Formats: sequence, C-alpha cells, structure tokens
Amino acid sequence: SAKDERAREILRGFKLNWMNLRDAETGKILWQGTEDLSVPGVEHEARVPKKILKCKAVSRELNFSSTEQMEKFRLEQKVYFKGQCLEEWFFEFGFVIPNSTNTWQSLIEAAPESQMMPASVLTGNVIIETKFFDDDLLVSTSRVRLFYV
Ligand SMILES: c1ccc(Cn2c(-c3ccc(OC[C@H](C4CCNCC4)n4c(-c5ccccc5)nc5ccccc54)cc3)nc3ccccc32)cc1
Repeated sequence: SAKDERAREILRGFKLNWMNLRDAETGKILWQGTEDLSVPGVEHEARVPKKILKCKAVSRELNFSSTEQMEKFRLEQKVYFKGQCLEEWFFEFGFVIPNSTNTWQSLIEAAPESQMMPASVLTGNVIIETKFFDDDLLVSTSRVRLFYV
C-alpha cells in the first residue's frame, strides 16, 4: 500500500543521533549513548548504572534527524521482564520539518503502586521495545536488552 511505502521512506531517512538519560530530581546525566538504538531487526544492548532504577522520574533528551516530513511523530514503549510486559509508556513529539534535526525532551515517570525488583534479578532479563509512529503509521520497532551495572 501507499502507507507501507511511506513508512519505509520515513525509516530510510530517519536517524537517532544521540540520547541521554538524567535523574529528573538532580538533573545529573546518568547514561549517554551515540549508537542508533532505533535501528530495527537487531537486538541492541545497553549497560546502565543500577542506581537509575531508584530514580522515581527519569528525563530523556533524544536527538534525531528525519529527511521526511512527519505529521504526528510519537513513540509507544513497553518494558518486558522475561517476556512479560511490566509497564507501557506513550510519548508524542508532533510535527517534524522535512530534513530537520531536533532535540526531544520527555519525563519518564514510575507507574504508581509498583515496587522495583532488585537490579541483580532484572539485569539481562529486561527488553525495552520501542515502536516509532507517524500518527497511526508504524515506522519501526526496535529492542534494547538492559544490563544494570
Ligand atoms: C538505555 C535505557 C533505556 C533505553 C530504552 N529507550 C527508552 C527508555 C528510557 C528509559 C525508560 O525508563 C523506564 C524505567 C525507569 C522509569 C522511571 N523510574 C526508574 C526506571 N527503566 C527501567 C525499568 C522499568 C520498569 C521495570 C524494569 C526496568 N529500566 C531502565 C533502564 C535505564 C533507564 C530507565 C529504566 C524507558 C524507556 N527511550 C528510548 C528511545 C529510543 C530508543 C530506546 C529507548 C535505551 C537505552
């Protein structure tokens, strides 16, 4: 369909340049990466400080480029523990100018009434699956395996 072709074109022109994650309370950068974690069909790996699990809120700064215009750029993200979804997040960026480079800031909060398992239990058993959309059009699905160090 025209929609499937369009999703492939957006993926072709898309790149995640860098990303960092901060403790939202202190503003200190806990993790930073320049690997494009959005690339589909390969399991990405990331080693993060185990103390990030104790942050109630984590602030993300995601820098991306897009050759293609997007009307409603957004993400759906699920955290899986041994294949079971523990949590889901939705974030909306909106309009993307064709051939632009943008920095997107998000606040990722803990789900209320939930207790974090120890880092030693979680390490290597957590997969964060991210779906990139333009409105209801799925552009890509990528996965990151987490190690808490
Ligand atoms: C590094 C980290 C994560 C990614 C994946 N990734 C993200 C993303 C970032 C932070 C996220 O935070 C989710 C939680 C926080 C929530 C607030 N309280 C502390 C725990 N979290 C868990 C956790 C929650 C619940 C249960 C078990 C574990 N493991 C964590 C490990 C690190 C930080 C927070 C972690 C959720 C999604 N954006 C992306 C955009 C594009 C591509 C990939 C992207 C990539 C690299």
